[PDB]
Amino acid sequence: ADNYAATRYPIILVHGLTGTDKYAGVLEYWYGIQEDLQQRGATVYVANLSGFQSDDGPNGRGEQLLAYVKTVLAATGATKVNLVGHSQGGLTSRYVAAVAPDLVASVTTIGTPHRGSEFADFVQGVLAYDPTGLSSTVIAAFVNVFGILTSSSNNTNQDALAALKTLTTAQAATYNQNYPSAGLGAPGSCQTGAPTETVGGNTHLLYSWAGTAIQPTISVFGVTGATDTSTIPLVDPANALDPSTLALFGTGTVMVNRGSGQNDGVVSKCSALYGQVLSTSYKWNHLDEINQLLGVRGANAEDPVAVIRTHANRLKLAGV
Ligand SMILES: [Ca+2]
Ligand code: NA
Repeated sequence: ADNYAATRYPIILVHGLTGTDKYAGVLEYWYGIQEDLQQRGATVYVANLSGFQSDDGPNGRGEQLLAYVKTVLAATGATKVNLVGHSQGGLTSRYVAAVAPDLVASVTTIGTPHRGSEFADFVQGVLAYDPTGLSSTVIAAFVNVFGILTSSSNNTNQDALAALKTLTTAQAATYNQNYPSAGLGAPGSCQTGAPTETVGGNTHLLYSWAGTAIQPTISVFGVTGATDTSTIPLVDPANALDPSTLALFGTGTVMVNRGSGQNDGVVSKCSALYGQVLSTSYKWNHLDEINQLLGVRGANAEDPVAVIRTHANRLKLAGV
Protein backbone atom coordinates (compact mmCIF):
# COMPACT_ATOMS: atom_id res chain seq x y z
CA ALA A 1 0.00 0.00 0.00
CA ASP A 2 2.65 2.50 1.10
CA ASN A 3 5.85 2.90 3.11
CA TYR A 4 4.40 4.18 6.38
CA ALA A 5 6.20 1.39 8.28
CA ALA A 6 9.32 1.25 6.10
CA THR A 7 12.12 1.19 8.68
CA ARG A 8 15.78 1.22 7.63
CA TYR A 9 16.57 -2.02 9.44
CA PRO A 10 14.45 -5.20 9.36
CA ILE A 11 12.02 -5.66 12.24
CA ILE A 12 12.18 -8.94 14.14
CA LEU A 13 9.14 -9.76 16.28
CA VAL A 14 10.12 -11.78 19.36
CA HIS A 15 7.52 -13.88 21.20
CA GLY A 16 7.46 -14.70 24.90
CA LEU A 17 6.51 -17.66 27.10
CA THR A 18 4.61 -20.53 25.40
CA GLY A 19 5.27 -18.83 22.07
CA THR A 20 6.53 -19.78 18.62
CA ASP A 21 6.06 -18.01 15.29
CA LYS A 22 2.92 -20.08 14.59
CA TYR A 23 1.24 -22.33 17.16
CA ALA A 24 0.92 -25.78 15.61
CA GLY A 25 2.20 -24.07 12.47
CA VAL A 26 -1.30 -22.62 12.19
CA LEU A 27 -1.98 -19.72 14.58
CA GLU A 28 0.33 -16.69 14.34
CA TYR A 29 1.57 -15.49 17.73
CA TRP A 30 1.65 -11.92 16.42
CA TYR A 31 -1.88 -12.11 15.00
CA GLY A 32 -2.11 -10.27 11.68
CA ILE A 33 0.81 -8.05 12.66
CA GLN A 34 3.50 -9.22 10.22
CA GLU A 35 1.02 -8.94 7.35
CA ASP A 36 -0.02 -5.43 8.35
CA LEU A 37 3.55 -4.18 8.67
CA GLN A 38 4.62 -5.69 5.34
CA GLN A 39 1.62 -4.13 3.60
CA ARG A 40 2.95 -0.80 4.87
CA GLY A 41 6.47 -1.25 3.50
CA ALA A 42 8.27 -2.98 6.37
CA THR A 43 10.67 -5.90 6.11
CA VAL A 44 9.56 -8.17 8.95
CA TYR A 45 10.75 -11.50 10.31
CA VAL A 46 9.16 -13.48 13.12
CA ALA A 47 11.46 -15.38 15.47
CA ASN A 48 10.68 -18.99 16.40
CA LEU A 49 12.29 -19.72 19.77
CA SER A 50 11.80 -22.18 22.60
CA GLY A 51 8.45 -21.36 24.16
CA PHE A 52 9.90 -22.51 27.47
CA GLN A 53 13.46 -21.67 28.45
CA SER A 54 15.60 -19.14 30.27
CA ASP A 55 16.99 -16.28 28.18
CA ASP A 56 20.64 -16.63 29.16
CA GLY A 57 22.61 -19.88 29.03
CA PRO A 58 23.88 -22.15 26.20
CA ASN A 59 20.39 -23.52 25.50
CA GLY A 60 18.60 -20.24 26.22
CA ARG A 61 16.35 -18.14 24.00
CA GLY A 62 19.01 -15.43 23.87
CA GLU A 63 21.55 -17.44 21.89
CA GLN A 64 18.68 -18.74 19.78
CA LEU A 65 17.62 -15.20 18.89
CA LEU A 66 21.22 -14.15 18.29
CA ALA A 67 21.69 -16.98 15.80
CA TYR A 68 18.36 -16.11 14.17
CA VAL A 69 19.31 -12.43 13.90
CA LYS A 70 22.47 -13.41 12.04
CA THR A 71 20.46 -15.44 9.51
CA VAL A 72 18.11 -12.51 8.95
CA LEU A 73 21.04 -10.15 8.37
CA ALA A 74 22.59 -12.58 5.88
CA ALA A 75 19.30 -12.97 4.00
CA THR A 76 18.47 -9.27 3.78
CA GLY A 77 21.98 -7.86 3.43
CA ALA A 78 21.19 -5.56 6.35
CA THR A 79 23.72 -4.79 9.10
CA LYS A 80 21.34 -4.26 12.02
CA VAL A 81 17.82 -5.15 13.16
CA ASN A 82 15.03 -3.55 15.17
CA LEU A 83 13.98 -5.95 17.92
CA VAL A 84 10.36 -5.84 19.06
CA GLY A 85 9.60 -8.26 21.87
CA HIS A 86 6.43 -9.16 23.74
CA SER A 87 6.47 -10.42 27.31
CA GLN A 88 9.61 -12.53 27.84
CA GLY A 89 10.54 -11.66 24.25
CA GLY A 90 11.63 -8.28 25.57
CA LEU A 91 14.13 -9.89 27.93
CA THR A 92 15.43 -12.03 25.06
CA SER A 93 15.82 -8.87 22.95
CA ARG A 94 17.78 -7.18 25.75
CA TYR A 95 20.14 -10.16 25.82
CA VAL A 96 20.97 -9.80 22.14
CA ALA A 97 21.33 -6.02 22.39
CA ALA A 98 23.78 -6.60 25.24
CA VAL A 99 25.98 -9.35 23.77
CA ALA A 100 25.84 -8.20 20.14
CA PRO A 101 25.29 -4.41 20.31
CA ASP A 102 26.58 -3.95 16.76
CA LEU A 103 23.71 -6.01 15.33
CA VAL A 104 20.92 -4.02 16.98
CA ALA A 105 19.48 -0.62 16.10
CA SER A 106 16.62 -0.56 18.62
CA VAL A 107 14.82 -2.53 21.31
CA THR A 108 11.09 -2.17 21.93
CA THR A 109 9.41 -4.18 24.68
CA ILE A 110 5.67 -4.72 24.94
CA GLY A 111 4.36 -5.95 28.29
CA THR A 112 7.81 -7.26 29.19
CA PRO A 113 8.44 -8.33 32.80
CA HIS A 114 11.77 -6.54 33.22
CA ARG A 115 11.27 -6.89 36.99
CA GLY A 116 9.56 -10.28 36.85
CA SER A 117 5.95 -11.27 37.42
CA GLU A 118 4.16 -11.62 40.74
CA PHE A 119 2.09 -14.31 39.04
CA ALA A 120 5.27 -16.27 38.38
CA ASP A 121 6.19 -15.94 42.06
CA PHE A 122 2.70 -17.25 42.78
CA VAL A 123 2.88 -20.30 40.51
CA GLN A 124 6.37 -21.12 41.77
CA GLY A 125 5.09 -20.84 45.33
CA VAL A 126 2.18 -23.17 44.61
CA LEU A 127 4.55 -25.87 43.35
CA ALA A 128 6.64 -25.44 46.50
CA TYR A 129 3.68 -26.57 48.61
CA ASP A 130 4.06 -30.13 47.34
CA PRO A 131 6.38 -31.69 49.96
CA THR A 132 7.23 -34.56 47.59
CA GLY A 133 8.18 -32.23 44.75
CA LEU A 134 6.54 -34.64 42.31
CA SER A 135 4.10 -32.03 40.98
CA SER A 136 7.03 -30.01 39.60
CA THR A 137 8.17 -33.06 37.63
CA VAL A 138 4.67 -33.94 36.42
CA ILE A 139 3.62 -30.41 35.50
CA ALA A 140 6.97 -29.68 33.82
CA ALA A 141 6.62 -32.77 31.65
CA PHE A 142 3.11 -31.67 30.76
CA VAL A 143 4.15 -28.12 29.89
CA ASN A 144 7.27 -29.23 28.02
CA VAL A 145 5.23 -31.62 25.89
CA PHE A 146 2.83 -28.75 25.22
CA GLY A 147 5.82 -26.73 24.02
CA ILE A 148 7.01 -29.45 21.65
CA LEU A 149 3.53 -30.03 20.21
CA THR A 150 2.72 -26.35 19.64
CA SER A 151 6.19 -25.33 18.43
CA SER A 152 5.95 -24.77 14.67
CA SER A 153 9.15 -26.81 14.35
CA ASN A 154 8.44 -29.18 17.23
CA ASN A 155 11.49 -27.75 19.02
CA THR A 156 12.40 -30.26 21.74
CA ASN A 157 14.45 -27.71 23.64
CA GLN A 158 11.80 -26.89 26.24
CA ASP A 159 12.43 -26.31 29.96
CA ALA A 160 9.24 -25.14 31.64
CA LEU A 161 10.85 -25.06 35.08
CA ALA A 162 13.71 -22.85 33.90
CA ALA A 163 11.16 -20.58 32.20
CA LEU A 164 9.11 -20.21 35.39
CA LYS A 165 12.19 -19.40 37.46
CA THR A 166 13.30 -16.87 34.84
CA LEU A 167 10.04 -14.95 35.22
CA THR A 168 10.02 -14.67 39.03
CA THR A 169 10.77 -11.27 40.58
CA ALA A 170 13.85 -12.52 42.44
CA GLN A 171 15.42 -14.08 39.34
CA ALA A 172 14.51 -11.09 37.17
CA ALA A 173 16.46 -8.90 39.60
CA THR A 174 19.52 -11.10 39.08
CA TYR A 175 19.06 -11.00 35.29
CA ASN A 176 19.14 -7.20 35.44
CA GLN A 177 22.39 -7.40 37.41
CA ASN A 178 23.96 -9.70 34.80
CA TYR A 179 22.50 -7.82 31.84
CA PRO A 180 22.30 -4.16 32.93
CA SER A 181 20.79 -1.54 30.64
CA ALA A 182 20.82 2.25 30.52
CA GLY A 183 17.14 1.90 29.65
CA LEU A 184 16.33 0.54 33.12
CA GLY A 185 15.69 2.58 36.25
CA ALA A 186 16.77 1.61 39.77
CA PRO A 187 15.34 -1.63 41.22
CA GLY A 188 12.14 -1.02 43.17
CA SER A 189 11.69 2.57 41.99
CA CYS A 190 9.01 1.97 39.34
CA GLN A 191 10.96 4.34 37.11
CA THR A 192 12.32 3.81 33.61
CA GLY A 193 15.83 4.63 32.46
CA ALA A 194 17.23 6.51 29.46
CA PRO A 195 15.67 6.59 25.94
CA THR A 196 18.88 5.32 24.34
CA GLU A 197 22.02 3.40 25.22
CA THR A 198 25.48 3.25 23.65
CA VAL A 199 27.12 -0.14 24.12
CA GLY A 200 30.58 -0.88 22.77
CA GLY A 201 30.17 2.21 20.61
CA ASN A 202 26.80 1.15 19.20
CA THR A 203 23.71 3.27 19.87
CA HIS A 204 20.30 1.68 20.44
CA LEU A 205 16.95 3.48 20.57
CA LEU A 206 14.96 2.03 23.50
CA TYR A 207 11.17 1.91 23.79
CA SER A 208 8.38 0.25 25.72
CA TRP A 209 4.68 0.30 26.50
CA ALA A 210 2.38 -1.65 28.76
CA GLY A 211 -1.22 -2.73 29.03
CA THR A 212 -3.06 -1.78 32.21
CA ALA A 213 -6.58 -3.11 31.68
CA ILE A 214 -6.52 -4.74 35.12
CA GLN A 215 -6.96 -1.96 37.69
CA PRO A 216 -7.33 -2.33 41.46
CA THR A 217 -10.61 -0.58 42.29
CA ILE A 218 -11.67 -1.63 45.79
CA SER A 219 -10.13 -3.05 48.95
CA VAL A 220 -11.99 -4.71 51.82
CA PHE A 221 -10.92 -6.88 54.75
CA GLY A 222 -7.44 -7.10 53.25
CA VAL A 223 -8.76 -8.34 49.91
CA THR A 224 -8.37 -6.17 46.82
CA GLY A 225 -10.82 -6.29 43.95
CA ALA A 226 -9.94 -5.37 40.38
CA THR A 227 -11.79 -4.18 37.28
CA ASP A 228 -11.09 -5.08 33.65
CA THR A 229 -11.18 -1.62 32.09
CA SER A 230 -10.74 -3.04 28.59
CA THR A 231 -14.37 -4.16 28.60
CA ILE A 232 -17.80 -2.61 28.90
CA PRO A 233 -18.95 -3.94 32.30
CA LEU A 234 -20.28 -7.50 32.08
CA VAL A 235 -21.92 -7.33 28.63
CA ASP A 236 -18.76 -6.98 26.51
CA PRO A 237 -18.68 -9.67 23.76
CA ALA A 238 -14.93 -9.99 24.32
CA ASN A 239 -15.73 -11.94 27.49
CA ALA A 240 -17.55 -14.54 25.40
CA LEU A 241 -15.51 -14.71 22.19
CA ASP A 242 -12.06 -14.62 23.77
CA PRO A 243 -11.46 -16.96 26.72
CA SER A 244 -8.24 -15.14 27.64
CA THR A 245 -10.23 -12.02 28.57
CA LEU A 246 -11.73 -13.40 31.79
CA ALA A 247 -8.67 -15.58 32.45
CA LEU A 248 -6.33 -12.59 32.52
CA PHE A 249 -8.82 -10.68 34.67
CA GLY A 250 -8.54 -13.62 37.05
CA THR A 251 -4.76 -13.87 37.06
CA GLY A 252 -4.70 -10.07 37.23
CA THR A 253 -6.76 -10.22 40.41
CA VAL A 254 -4.18 -12.54 41.95
CA MET A 255 -1.53 -10.01 40.90
CA VAL A 256 -3.22 -7.06 42.61
CA ASN A 257 -3.53 -9.11 45.78
CA ARG A 258 0.23 -9.64 45.65
CA GLY A 259 0.86 -5.88 45.53
CA SER A 260 1.41 -5.55 41.77
CA GLY A 261 -0.82 -2.53 41.21
CA GLN A 262 -2.29 -2.03 37.73
CA ASN A 263 -1.31 -4.82 35.33
CA ASP A 264 -2.27 -6.68 32.13
CA GLY A 265 -2.97 -9.99 33.83
CA VAL A 266 0.62 -11.20 34.26
CA VAL A 267 2.90 -8.13 34.02
CA SER A 268 2.67 -5.02 36.22
CA LYS A 269 2.99 -1.46 34.93
CA CYS A 270 6.16 -1.00 36.99
CA SER A 271 7.71 -4.24 35.76
CA ALA A 272 7.20 -3.21 32.11
CA LEU A 273 9.05 0.14 32.24
CA TYR A 274 12.03 0.36 29.86
CA GLY A 275 13.68 3.08 27.78
CA GLN A 276 11.30 5.63 26.34
CA VAL A 277 7.94 4.65 27.84
CA LEU A 278 5.48 5.54 25.11
CA SER A 279 2.44 4.62 27.20
CA THR A 280 1.24 2.58 30.17
CA SER A 281 -2.39 3.61 29.68
CA TYR A 282 -3.56 1.16 27.02
CA LYS A 283 -6.69 -0.62 28.26
CA TRP A 284 -5.26 -4.00 27.29
CA ASN A 285 -4.77 -7.35 28.95
CA HIS A 286 -1.57 -9.26 28.10
CA LEU A 287 -2.88 -10.90 24.92
CA ASP A 288 -4.58 -7.78 23.54
CA GLU A 289 -1.02 -6.49 23.23
CA ILE A 290 -0.45 -8.96 20.41
CA ASN A 291 -3.95 -8.67 18.93
CA GLN A 292 -4.60 -12.12 20.33
CA LEU A 293 -7.17 -14.79 20.45
CA LEU A 294 -7.86 -13.90 16.88
CA GLY A 295 -8.03 -10.11 17.10
CA VAL A 296 -10.76 -10.01 19.75
CA ARG A 297 -10.49 -7.21 22.32
CA GLY A 298 -12.70 -5.32 24.76
CA ALA A 299 -14.77 -2.38 23.53
CA ASN A 300 -12.49 0.06 25.38
CA ALA A 301 -9.22 -1.43 24.13
CA GLU A 302 -7.12 0.48 21.59
CA ASP A 303 -6.20 -1.16 18.26
CA PRO A 304 -2.93 -3.06 18.89
CA VAL A 305 -2.24 -3.48 15.18
CA ALA A 306 -2.41 0.29 14.64
CA VAL A 307 -0.28 0.95 17.72
CA ILE A 308 2.49 -1.32 16.43
CA ARG A 309 2.20 0.07 12.88
CA THR A 310 2.53 3.61 14.22
CA HIS A 311 5.59 2.56 16.20
CA ALA A 312 7.19 1.21 13.02
CA ASN A 313 6.63 4.65 11.51
CA ARG A 314 8.15 6.12 14.68
CA LEU A 315 11.27 3.98 14.19
CA LYS A 316 11.41 5.09 10.56
CA LEU A 317 11.31 8.77 11.51
CA ALA A 318 13.95 8.15 14.17
CA GLY A 319 16.33 6.88 11.49
CA VAL A 320 16.30 3.15 12.19
CA1 LIG B 1 -8.13 -10.23 23.59
NA1 NA C 1 13.82 0.14 4.54
